[PDB]
Amino acid sequence: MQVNNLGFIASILFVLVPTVFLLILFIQTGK
Amino acid sequence: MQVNNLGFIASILFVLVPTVFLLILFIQTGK
Amino acid sequence: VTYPIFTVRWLAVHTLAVPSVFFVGAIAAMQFIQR
Amino acid sequence: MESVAYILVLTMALAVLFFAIAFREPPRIE
Amino acid sequence: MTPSLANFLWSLVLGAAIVLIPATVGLIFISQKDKITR
Amino acid sequence: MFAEGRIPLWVVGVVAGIGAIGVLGLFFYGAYAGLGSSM
Amino acid sequence: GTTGERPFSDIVTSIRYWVIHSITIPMLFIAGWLFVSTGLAYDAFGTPRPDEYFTQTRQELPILQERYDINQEIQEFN
Amino acid sequence: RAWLATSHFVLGFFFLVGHLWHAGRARAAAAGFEKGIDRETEPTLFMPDLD
Amino acid sequence: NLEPIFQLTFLGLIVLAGPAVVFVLAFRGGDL
Amino acid sequence: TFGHAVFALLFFFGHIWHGSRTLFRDVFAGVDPGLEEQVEFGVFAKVGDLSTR
Amino acid sequence: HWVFWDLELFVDPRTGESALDLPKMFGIHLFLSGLLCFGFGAFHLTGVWGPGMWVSDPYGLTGHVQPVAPEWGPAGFNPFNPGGVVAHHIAAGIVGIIAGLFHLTVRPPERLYKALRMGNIETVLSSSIAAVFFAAFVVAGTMWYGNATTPIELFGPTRYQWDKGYFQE
Amino acid sequence: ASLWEQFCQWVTSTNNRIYVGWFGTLMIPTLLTATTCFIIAFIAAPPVDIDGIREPVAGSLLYGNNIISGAVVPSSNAIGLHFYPIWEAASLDEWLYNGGPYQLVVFHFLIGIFCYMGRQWELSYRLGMRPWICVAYSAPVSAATAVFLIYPIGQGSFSDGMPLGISGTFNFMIVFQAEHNILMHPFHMLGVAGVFGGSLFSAMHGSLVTSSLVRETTEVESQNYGYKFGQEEETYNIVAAHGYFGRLIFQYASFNNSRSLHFFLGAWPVIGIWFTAMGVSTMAFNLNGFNFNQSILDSQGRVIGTWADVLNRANIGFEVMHERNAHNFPLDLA
Amino acid sequence: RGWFDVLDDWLKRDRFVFIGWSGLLLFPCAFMALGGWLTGTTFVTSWYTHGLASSYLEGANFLTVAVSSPADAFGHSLLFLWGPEAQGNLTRWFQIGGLWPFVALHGAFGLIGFMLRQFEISRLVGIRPYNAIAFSGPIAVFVSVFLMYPLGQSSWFFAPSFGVAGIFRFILFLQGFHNWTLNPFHMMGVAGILGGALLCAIHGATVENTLFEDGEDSNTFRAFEPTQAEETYSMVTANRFWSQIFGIAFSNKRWLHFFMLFVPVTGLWMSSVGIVGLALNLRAYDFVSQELRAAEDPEFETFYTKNILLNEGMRAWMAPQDQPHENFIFPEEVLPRGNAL
Amino acid sequence: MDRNSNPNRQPVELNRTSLYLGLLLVAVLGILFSSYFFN
Amino acid sequence: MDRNSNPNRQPVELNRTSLYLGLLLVAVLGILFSSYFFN
Amino acid sequence: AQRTRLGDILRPLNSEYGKVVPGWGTTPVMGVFMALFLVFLLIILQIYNSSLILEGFSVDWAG
Ligand code: CLA
Ligand code: CLA
Ligand SMILES: CCCCCCCCCCCCCCCC(=O)OC[C@H](CO[C@@H]1O[C@H](CS(=O)(=O)O)[C@@H](O)[C@H](O)[C@H]1O)OC(=O)CCCCCCCCCCCCCCC
Ligand SMILES: CCCCCCCCCCCCCCCC(=O)OC[C@H](COP(=O)(O)OC[C@@H](O)CO)OC(=O)CCCCCCCCCCCCCCC
Ligand SMILES: CC1=C(/C=C/C(C)=C/C=C/C(C)=C/C=C/C=C(C)/C=C/C=C(C)/C=C/C2=C(C)CCCC2(C)C)C(C)(C)CCC1
Ligand SMILES: CC1=C(/C=C/C(C)=C\C=C/C(C)=C/C=C/C=C(C)/C=C/C=C(C)\C=C\C2=C(C)CCCC2(C)C)C(C)(C)CCC1
Ligand SMILES: CCCCCCCCCCCCO[C@@H]1O[C@H](CO)[C@@H](O[C@H]2O[C@H](CO)[C@@H](O)[C@H](O)[C@H]2O)[C@H](O)[C@H]1O
Ligand SMILES: [Cl-]
Ligand SMILES: [Cl-]
Ligand SMILES: [Fe+2]
Repeated sequence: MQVNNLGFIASILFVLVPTVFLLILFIQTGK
Repeated sequence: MQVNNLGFIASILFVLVPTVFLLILFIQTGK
Repeated sequence: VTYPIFTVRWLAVHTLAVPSVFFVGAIAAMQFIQR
Repeated sequence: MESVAYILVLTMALAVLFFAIAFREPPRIE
Repeated sequence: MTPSLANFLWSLVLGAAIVLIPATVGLIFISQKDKITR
Repeated sequence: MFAEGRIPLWVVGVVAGIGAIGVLGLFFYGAYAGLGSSM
Repeated sequence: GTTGERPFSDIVTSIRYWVIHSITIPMLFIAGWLFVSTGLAYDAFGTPRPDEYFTQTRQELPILQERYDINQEIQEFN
Repeated sequence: RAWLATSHFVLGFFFLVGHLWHAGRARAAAAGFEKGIDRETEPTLFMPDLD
Repeated sequence: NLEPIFQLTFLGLIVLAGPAVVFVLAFRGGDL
Repeated sequence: TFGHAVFALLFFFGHIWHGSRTLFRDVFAGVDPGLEEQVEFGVFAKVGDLSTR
Repeated sequence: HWVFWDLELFVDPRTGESALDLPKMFGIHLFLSGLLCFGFGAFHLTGVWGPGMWVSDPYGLTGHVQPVAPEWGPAGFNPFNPGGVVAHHIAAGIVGIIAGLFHLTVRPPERLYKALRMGNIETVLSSSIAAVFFAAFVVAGTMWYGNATTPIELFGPTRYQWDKGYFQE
Repeated sequence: ASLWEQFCQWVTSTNNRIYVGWFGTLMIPTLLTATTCFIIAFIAAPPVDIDGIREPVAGSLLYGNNIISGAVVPSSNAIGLHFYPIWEAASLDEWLYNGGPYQLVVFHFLIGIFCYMGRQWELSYRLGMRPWICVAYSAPVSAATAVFLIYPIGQGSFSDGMPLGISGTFNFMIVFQAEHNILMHPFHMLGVAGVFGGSLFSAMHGSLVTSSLVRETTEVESQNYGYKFGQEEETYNIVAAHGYFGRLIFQYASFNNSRSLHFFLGAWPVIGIWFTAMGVSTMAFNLNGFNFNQSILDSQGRVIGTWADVLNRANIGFEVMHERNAHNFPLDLA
Repeated sequence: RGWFDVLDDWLKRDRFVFIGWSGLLLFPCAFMALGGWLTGTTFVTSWYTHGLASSYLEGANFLTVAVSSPADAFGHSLLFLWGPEAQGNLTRWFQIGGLWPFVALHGAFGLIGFMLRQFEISRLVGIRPYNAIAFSGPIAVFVSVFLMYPLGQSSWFFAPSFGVAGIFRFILFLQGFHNWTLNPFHMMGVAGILGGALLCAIHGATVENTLFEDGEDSNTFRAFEPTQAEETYSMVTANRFWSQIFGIAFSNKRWLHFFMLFVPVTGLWMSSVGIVGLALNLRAYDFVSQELRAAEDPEFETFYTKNILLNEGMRAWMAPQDQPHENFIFPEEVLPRGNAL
Repeated sequence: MDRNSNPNRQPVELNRTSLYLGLLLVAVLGILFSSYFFN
Repeated sequence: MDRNSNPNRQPVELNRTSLYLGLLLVAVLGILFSSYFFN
Repeated sequence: AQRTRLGDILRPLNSEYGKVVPGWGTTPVMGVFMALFLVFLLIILQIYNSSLILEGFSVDWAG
């Protein structure tokens, strides 16, 4: 399939950026 | 230029994954 | 005992009920219009 | 190759479910 | 002065006269008749 | 009736409900007669 | 818990309410009736009667197309 | 056929609902908690925590 | 005709019959 | 047009949220642990006003 | 400003904690905005000292940047007249300068100060957000319907030009 | 004591992290079977000849679908209502081509959800609760059964069951409207009231409780930490919420009894969903929504249109295009 | 006592219907909107704007009456009674669809007034204003659908008509022309609404089935007292039940009720964002990759492409009647249709 | 000028439940929007 | 079986200098390898 | 409370915190200007809307 060439990078970042935001906040909690 | 189609995603992840590893560890330090 | 007759509530009641009954009479009359 | 991206996001959601169930914060009465 | 201009100014005047300041007059009058006792 | 000077509230309720049922029946009847009846 | 006004059950179980309303309510009902049955509603709201949707010269839908002169347009539609 | 089938499917479902209602209530009443949890002997309070 | 008229007369008598029973029991003091 | 219509719509909620936080700052962490009779119907001639009845 | 956050300018000298005089700041910033608005209208847009603005023919064929004179009549309220934009900025800048001067000098009524929580910066945030979404609706509408500030040579034609066959006609 | 008694004590144990129960002994296998097959088929199933005209429809991600377009495709119209287990196919490839995965998944899913409802009752009994959460759950179960079982039965084919996919759901809905005018069906109107009102009442109840929270925290920490799990004290002021709401509308329209309020919250969406499930189940027998096409005639006898006629135009447009190669004869009866 | 404070006292009196300062905006505007809608659906036709009968006077019923949108020829004219179109002629104003902007505008200001009323009453009784914040959701929906969508389109004509079948028409129109079901923002709205209904049902049932035994009657409703300090149901038992049934459960009552607010409100807001998109025809109409593959590969069929075909059929068959001002003439032979049907 | 510790600084917290909720939200948003990102 | 707290668990630390060093290393590795990743 | 030269210069601008005029002050004047602004907004909206047609121009790209 001829999909949008930015699809994979957009999807990966759309997930990864908030994932790492949450991960940081969770892990540092209690500091 | 006709570059490797995985170049951008590989570069972004190569930087971003260790960046977020370091960021997590630094931010939670002192917990 | 011996409450006021007319009130803001009386007006809110009638503002709705009175045109409602008029409209219902109109729609009832509509029921017998022939084409 | 977009199939890989769909499978990845679906797997992430399911893994989150498993951890949220198995490794939840216990409700504690105190 | 066009017909639409005249009607716009009439709309201002009739909105005030019909809604804004019979309502203000009535509100003031009733608030000053039925007054809360402290 | 059972008490003088007032109507029982249930008598009023029955009468008003009968009137409401009647207006609804008239509207449903009108769905089959006159305008809007497909005939 | 009463804000001051007479309870509704009290009012609508009273004789006087019914002496007033056994007249007022039917009067409004039949006024609305007459409003319809005299044809006044058609003229007041401009709603077509069953014989005026089309005329002997306009057999199609009278769709307005004019941006400002709708009175003339409507009168020519009849 | 349409009238009969539709009406009887609807009645069958609502009687399944009624069965669920009454079976659950009959069980709870036989075991004596159809009126709510007794505060003194709330069963969950004597139960070990899940995790 | 008269079929709706006769129908409505039967319907109204029936409609009254039940509430009439209840009202008579309430007014004359029968058990309810 | 799309971006700005959507942003304006969301900024309406922002306005409502921050206006409410401004006007209700005193109860942001919750209502007073008293608050029994002031809200009771018919006791006061003016809703909230304790000096009225 | 992050590092050197604790400036004595920010602290109420009467008591000793940080305090902003929001009505006075409003007067200042409003006076400044009025100055800038007037200057933009009078010098930039007119070409008195500045380039002017993009103007074009009704069919988007000869658009170019030129000085624009203000239009002081009713035609200044025609959204497709650029002279209206120039006149707006001149007049609204003068109005803003005058309003800023008033707000630099007259303190709020005590009624208003309490009702609008004028000691609470969040009240400014609330009213600013309101003004901002008002402006955003306005700019989206003038972009969608077209006007002097949204010429078709720069942003393309509108949907209404196709609807009515404007260019076809 | 006995091995069987020990097993019984284990299955009915309230100490298991996930309650199993006797209904669970059916729920768990069937639900796992449906889930495993669903995941495998959604990812990798080959195309299915849903309409029975040798026009296979690609449902899986590997055959070019995205998440929105992917689906487990209903079994072939050639199968109709016939039981099509794996062992009735000459080959797995045949079973897949005719849409066997849909039947496997659907049958196991339906068994599982009925057992889920039974299990809800069972656990409430083991915990000494009242028994009627499962009654509320019978509303979604009824709707699911209508769309996956009852409608195909009335229509005579599992090919007409709702597809197991997003776009497939939309296709189901559009065709359903074209054939039954579900929008003009009062039971669907009641379902809409159920869901709109349920969301309204959810928002209202949540907002009134949140508004009347008792101050137990500071402006820095989340007000949620004001509630401690297992306290009897009420965390909000219901009398203040009643004061507010009875002044918002009027006094006698506001609940002050939390029990009646929560009964109403339960009952409204549940009843609405029951009604819309029954609507779908009866349109399964082609008792359709209201038809007011050409209800209004002028005096001469010409039809005057209403919004119902415009809706019918849309329905016809949907109808003439749906399953564009499947119909040989002028009336869409089957 | 200044006259302002005397007025404030009178407006804020404890009476059957609280008025407040917000009532000054709410009640006249709500009355105008409601009476306008009732008047239009009872007496007013859409013959000249839509070529449709839309009132009880013409034989329509509850399902088929509407205050229909105005004629497309007026663009986005506000259609004041005194405006250049009706020019003060009430009958003409009715005939051109002036009731639609009348109802829409008075309803928008009545909605504003109602949310102001929520704020005012919350302030007076001393609670947090989360009811107004929740009501912002319906406001977003009304603004986006009844104002923003038609303002993006050619005219008010394409706004939803205030009627049951008119709304259904709007719904089907959005499917056929915009493919609104495919829109991710509508999808989030659907999730919010269905989740809100779910939360409503499950919370009500959970509470009703974890009640404490606080009375002796089989009727458990009379074992509550609004002034009672203690919880009327067992949060602990509820949490254990749902943890063992579903795997997870609420343990914080405050979070539960906030979530019940958050879900449907967030859904309404997201769907409003989607409608703003549709106002500019910025649709999620197609998946280009599948379109291209189908255009090249005549064996590639998904449910997505089937839905596209349905939309094509709906547009071609409905447009001539739904847009009578356009004078669309589609000869029978150009209408798309499947075999034998 | 001197560098004084700012006394307005406060810890931030995200509990484990909030983590799971946010991670699920992000995952389901990704599921939803990836198809459109690919188009 | 019971769930006992594991007493072998220890905090992990990355000081600010280590953060800067690692971030620079990652950035310079990216600078180095991006051209080859693109080829 | 670190002092700076610019801070000292600006200090009289940030010194009148909380000072108000007792009572209603200029609120009537404000209200009249609000009414005028609302009228102005209605005028320009109705012009843009083509519900207020003046002599001398057309709301059109040709002006
Ligand atoms: C199995 C029951 C059943 C079935 C299949 C039928 C079928 C039929 N009836 Mg009939 N009838 C019934 C029971 C039934 N009836 C009963 C109990 C009465 C006494 C009132 C009647 C009296 C009656 C008369 C006078 C007439 C008929 C007529 C007809 C025919 C026309 C149907 C129609 O248009 O109605 C319209 C459909 C509706 C009005 C919708 C009804 C929907 C109900 C309210 C559903 C309730 C939902 C649910 C159960 C609510 C409870 C759930 C709760 C938990 C919330 C049709 C063949 C007509 C006929 O053609 O005569 C020859 C006719 O004139 N019937
Ligand atoms: C102004 C906007 C508006 C209004 C007033 C309505 C109103 C209605 N809709 Mg609609 N709808 C709308 C916009 C609107 N809709 C939009 C934008 C969409 C998406 C395009 C829809 C899609 C839709 C569908 C698919 C359906 C409806 C339906 C309905 C009816 C049931 C409503 C319901 O229970 O939900 C929940 C609300 C509550 C549970 C609270 C009760 C609300 C009532 C109506 C308030 C009335 C109070 C009282 C009578 C007022 C008098 C004052 C009193 C003092 C006497 C109702 C008349 C259903 C229908 O058509 O029924 C025939 C239906 O099937 N709507
Ligand atoms: C359909 C619904 C319509 C809703 C209508 C609502 C009813 C009216 C609400 C009015 C709300 C605004 C009033 C605020 C009170 C106030 O500011 O001070 C109250 C003042 C102070 O007086 C005196 O002043 C004294 C001293 S002091 O200055 O106030 O401190 C003080 O002691 C004393 O109390 C006082 O009497 O009293 C007045 O006499 C001033 C009236 C000014 C009101 C604003 C008018 C603007 C609206 C006109 C619009 C048309 C303009 C032209 C457009 C072309
Ligand atoms: C039969 C047993 C097996 C269960 C398998 C089914 C999985 C269901 C488990 C729930 C998942 C946890 C998600 C919330 C993460 C979590 O752990 O939440 C835990 C949370 C507990 O809340 P508390 O009251 O303890 O929290 C209060 C404070 O901590 C505030 O943070 O529960 C909720 O918030 C309920 C609302 C969300 C309900 C979410 C349901 C979503 C359904 C699944 C959607 C994804 C499907 C995508 C498929 C690709
Ligand atoms: C238009 C307009 C206006 C306004 C008006 C108004 C405001 C009015 C009104 C009105 C109204 C306000 C009306 C009403 C109504 C009503 C109705 C039409 C009703 C009904 C009903 C029914 C039918 C019900 C039924 C039922 C049911 C179903 C349930 C149970 C039983 C019962 C019976 C209850 C004016 C003049 C200003 C100006 C011009 C424009
Ligand atoms: C619910 C409700 C209500 C209402 C009610 C109503 C409105 C009604 C009713 C009712 C009615 C209105 C009734 C009735 C009845 C009747 C009956 C039950 C009868 C009978 C009988 C019979 C059995 C008959 C027989 C016969 C035959 C068989 C033939 C020959 C002759 C005769 C006729 C004898 C109230 C408000 C109160 C309360 C709340 C809600
Ligand atoms: C809260 C705000 C409420 C806003 C709404 C309030 C109601 C507004 C009603 C305003 C109606 C304006 O109505 C307008 O009145 C004017 C003045 O009489 C009429 O004008 C008529 O009489 C005037 C003078 O007698 C003549 O100059 C004119 O040629 C003739 O048409 C218009 O034909 C009518 O369109
Ligand atoms: Cl199809
Ligand atoms: Cl066939
Ligand atoms: Fe609750």
